[PDB]
Amino acid sequence: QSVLTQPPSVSGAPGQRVTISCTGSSSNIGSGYDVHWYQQLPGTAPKLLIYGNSKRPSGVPDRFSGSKSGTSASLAITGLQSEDEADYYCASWTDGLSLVVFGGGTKLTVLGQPKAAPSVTLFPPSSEELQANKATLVCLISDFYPGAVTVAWKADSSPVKAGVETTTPSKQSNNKYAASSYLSLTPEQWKSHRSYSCQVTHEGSTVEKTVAPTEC
Amino acid sequence: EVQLVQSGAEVKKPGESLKISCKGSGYSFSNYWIGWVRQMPGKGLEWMGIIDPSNSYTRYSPSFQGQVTISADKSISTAYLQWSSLKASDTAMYYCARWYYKPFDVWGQGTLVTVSSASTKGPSVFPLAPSGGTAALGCLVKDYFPEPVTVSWNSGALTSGVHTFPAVLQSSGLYSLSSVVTVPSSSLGTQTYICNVNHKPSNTKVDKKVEPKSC
Repeated sequence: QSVLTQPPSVSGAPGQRVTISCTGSSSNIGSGYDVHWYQQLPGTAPKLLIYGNSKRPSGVPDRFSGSKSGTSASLAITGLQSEDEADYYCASWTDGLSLVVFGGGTKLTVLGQPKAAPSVTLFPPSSEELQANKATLVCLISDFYPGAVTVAWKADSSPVKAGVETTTPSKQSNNKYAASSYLSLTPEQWKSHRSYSCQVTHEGSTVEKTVAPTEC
Repeated sequence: EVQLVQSGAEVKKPGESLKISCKGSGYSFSNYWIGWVRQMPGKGLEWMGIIDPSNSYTRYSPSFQGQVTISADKSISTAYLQWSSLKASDTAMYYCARWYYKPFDVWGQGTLVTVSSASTKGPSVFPLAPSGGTAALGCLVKDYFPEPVTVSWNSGALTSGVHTFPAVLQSSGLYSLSSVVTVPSSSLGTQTYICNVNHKPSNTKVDKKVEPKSC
């Protein structure tokens, strides 16, 4: 059970400096194995960024650096550029049950535009869908930045996790982000509760919309 | 130039067997171990296993042990990842990469594997009926297979304020997406809004008019 721990997200503005930690146990980093770092741009294969704790492959700018002290590995990026926006993974050989382990990854956001809270629109099931014996609540999330949200659904006030599908945010034509979340219900499920809620959490702040079967 | 080239995208059904490949060029394939890595949509990289192609020594993550077979044919510089019985949850991107003095310095381009029990099926299109004098309306494009669908509004004449979301692959094995448009509130009723949904794999064309609720 060897584990490499990374922060889920880091952010910095263009031209600024960020660091990404990668901390291990004693099977991976404690035994003394080297840590390596991978950069994965959206829609691409991962790319080796740093190997052997601190070495750069040819072509990797000296803006990127790495170090490892005991069980603690770190990747530093100075002079942040918009092309640096990506997911970053540390990895190591280990002595444990898994010969190779990856950290959970770090989403790096380069804060090149202002933060914007999401606009939430919750559509109730259409008449057409209900006559087809189905019910889908459609929660549309628009005009937010950075492009990361958490969505939770509520039946009355109780959390519902079954029947939920949510998309990864992607860019609108106006360069802000949008996402969608769906709650699939039987018409009976829809009719039997007083109200349903889509709760969208963005940068620690929650915006919620509510629909009711009895309302119009 | 050192490269790893993977086989093309796969669309399969639960229970089917599948063997995907990773071909090395520009280096001695037998001399370096090949790792396989899973990436489920929106998630992190997960190490699956590794193979020494020289002697076929293979090790797996405890999570993948017994679920998959890694093998290699060093005579043709190819490593393989194999399932005897695909699960829907095997839907993911799969990468190979070589363990080198610079570890995983070279990665394959990835193989997308989609596993769904669905046959080809055209979508049902449902209207999503309608902030500073504007109203949001849209179309729910539900339960289709396979990708892709295309959506336009008013035959392509409405492009301003349109956003068509990426599809979700549901637990049913079918895709669903939505397309939304922001329009002036004052134009509702007086101006007609139609979403045009095309799904080629099933020769499906659907036009759905989206009209106000009127409460």
